[PDB]
Amino acid sequence: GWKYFKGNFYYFSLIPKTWYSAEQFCVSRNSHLTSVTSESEQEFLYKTAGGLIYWIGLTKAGMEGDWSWVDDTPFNKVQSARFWIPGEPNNAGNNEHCGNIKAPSLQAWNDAPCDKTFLFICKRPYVP
Ligand SMILES: OC[C@H]1O[C@H](O[C@@H]2[C@H](O)[C@@H](O)O[C@H](CO)[C@H]2O)[C@@H](O)[C@@H](O)[C@@H]1O
Ligand SMILES: [Ca+2]
Repeated sequence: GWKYFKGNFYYFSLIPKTWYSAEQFCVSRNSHLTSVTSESEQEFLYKTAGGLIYWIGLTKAGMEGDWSWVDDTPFNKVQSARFWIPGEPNNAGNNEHCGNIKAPSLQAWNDAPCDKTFLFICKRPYVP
């Protein structure tokens, strides 16, 4: 059930999990919760999500609470600014340290508590 886009396969889960249990599922399938590195990938993801909320690979790193990608893609604060929902990340309840795709818009991301359960998206490279 993996979908193909620009050199990567993506798995849109049918069962919801916490952010970390989701990541562990992806890891068990030789993948990671997805990074987002272009407008075209953001568009593929939010369009495919079809208005449902999915965990993606966004999570905090370092003392300073900087956002990062679990697949180790360097996080580009400048180039990613256009991808959050207006007002996010807002760090609500001082307890939102993971990120999901929420709005079907280029401005799609929300920060949410890592222990909330949502559907999730794994990303696996194709290696010819
Ligand atoms: O408004 C953005 C905000 O939405 C969600 O927070 C909840 C809502 O704002 C609303 O239902 O009020 C709730 C109680 O105060 C609040 O929890 C979250 O998805 C949050 O991450 C987001 O920033
Ligand atoms: Ca939030």
